[PDB]
Amino acid sequence: TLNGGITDMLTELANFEKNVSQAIHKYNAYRKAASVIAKYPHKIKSGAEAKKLPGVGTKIAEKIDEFLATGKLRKLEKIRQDDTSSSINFLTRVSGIGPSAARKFVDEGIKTLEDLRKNEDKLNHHQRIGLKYFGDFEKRIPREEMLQMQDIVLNEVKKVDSEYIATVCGSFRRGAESSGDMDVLLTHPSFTSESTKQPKLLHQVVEQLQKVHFITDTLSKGETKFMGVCQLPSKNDEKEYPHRRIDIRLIPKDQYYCGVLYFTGSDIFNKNMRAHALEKGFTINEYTIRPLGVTGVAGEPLPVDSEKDIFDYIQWKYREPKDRSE
DNA sequence: CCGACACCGCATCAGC
DNA sequence: GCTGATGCGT
DNA sequence: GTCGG
Ligand SMILES: O=c1ccn([C@H]2C[C@H](O)[C@@H](COP(=O)(O)NP(=O)(O)OP(=O)(O)O)O2)c(=O)[nH]1
Ligand SMILES: [Cl-]
Ligand SMILES: [Cl-]
Ligand SMILES: [Cl-]
Ligand SMILES: [Cl-]
Ligand SMILES: [Cl-]
Ligand SMILES: [Mg+2]
Ligand SMILES: [Mg+2]
Ligand code: NA
Ligand code: NA
Repeated sequence: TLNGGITDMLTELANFEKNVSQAIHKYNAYRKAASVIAKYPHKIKSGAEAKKLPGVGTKIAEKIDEFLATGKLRKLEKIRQDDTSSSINFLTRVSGIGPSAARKFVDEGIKTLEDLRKNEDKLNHHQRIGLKYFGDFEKRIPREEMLQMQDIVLNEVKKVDSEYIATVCGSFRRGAESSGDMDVLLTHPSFTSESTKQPKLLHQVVEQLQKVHFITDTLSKGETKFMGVCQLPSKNDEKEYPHRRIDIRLIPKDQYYCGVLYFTGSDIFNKNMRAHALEKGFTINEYTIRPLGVTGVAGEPLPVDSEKDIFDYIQWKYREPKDRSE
């Protein structure tokens, strides 16, 4: 965090472009800049210096000079004042409420936590759960707590079918000391890119987890992706643990390595990796790595038996999960 | 310039 | 109902 | 907002 101040500014700017300006690309642009600067091993002294890095152009260089001289950014000063912007930015913090709905709600006079609570009838299922755990969801998960959660999940999944394989990915697999949520990659020999010899594969596990009261709510649920809420149990007289977001993803067992690579992240790392893949003539998703034909159409999935094989194809030296935190 | 920017599952909608 | 666009978080 | 051709 040598440049904590700058990356914060950039991040704040990215949020404004996404939530207020609904400018997907300016948002991603700022995120890339905050990222590349976060890994820069020197306390940046000027915009010039920063512009040397990819993703940091002329505009951001100007802003960094302003930030270093004054210790702040006028553009953000104003944005903070603007009520509409402050409102939209706040509402988007509720899971399920994105830039559009945020702007719409403000248009209705619904712009505070108070306003949302007395207007639940105006929220879809996801938004209502997001408002319900507004506090909890903004809290971080200590890794120790992640270890307890991992234990419960792997053991409850084992009890359903000894052939299930559950791996905790995301920041946890990257070794983070705290996580925003718990992500679980699941596989069962019955479900492959070839056939789904068994139904309810994900259901059964969600069910078992709800039975032991681990999972408490469901934001969304399909045959392969489950987005929900969970909570570790507490001891006698002990205050209850905060509710945590949980994501489970069922992937074909034969496509495990593309899945684990994807679910391990980070998001920006995957973005930079999928970009390089494209510049190399390939395309990568959570299922496979395919080559790209002249026309641009993806071809047949190339053989993969390790995460490293994927890195090889794109001519990238292997990077351990801990080193993919961009 | 200026086109491209990673990729996709589930919820919800309009239009038929 | 089916299908495709769009929101949202992934 | 930034980049490569
Ligand atoms: O835009 C996205 C979001 C997530 N992902 C992948 C990578 C990420 O590590 C993984 C898990 O998603 P989370 O949103 O849980 N991210 P992560 O676990 O890295 O961070 P956090 O600790 O905030 O949950 O999904 C993407 O590829 N693109
Ligand atoms: Cl944009
Ligand atoms: Cl500022
Ligand atoms: Cl694979
Ligand atoms: Cl695929
Ligand atoms: Cl996902
Ligand atoms: Mg996560
Ligand atoms: Mg997650
Ligand atoms: Na640059
Ligand atoms: Na939100």
